[PDB]
Amino acid sequence: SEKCFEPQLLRFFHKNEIWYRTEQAAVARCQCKGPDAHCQRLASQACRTNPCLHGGRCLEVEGHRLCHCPVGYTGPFCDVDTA
Repeated sequence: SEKCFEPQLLRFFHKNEIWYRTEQAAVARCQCKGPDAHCQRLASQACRTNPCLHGGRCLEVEGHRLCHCPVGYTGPFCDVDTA
């Protein structure tokens, strides 16, 4: 019943929970086994409009827009300062 830690989200997930993890290109969908996650890399597309701040790359999967943030920023839109 160990949980899985996702550093991109600073969040622990329970067994069977599912979340997205970004790379520069592209996105992966992860499910917690505990403590390890099993992830599947998905083909994503670029968002037409980019809501990501500070150089974030916007990746679209399930029509849903994710931001791959640069160092110094995090959050849904690279809007949370890490410093």
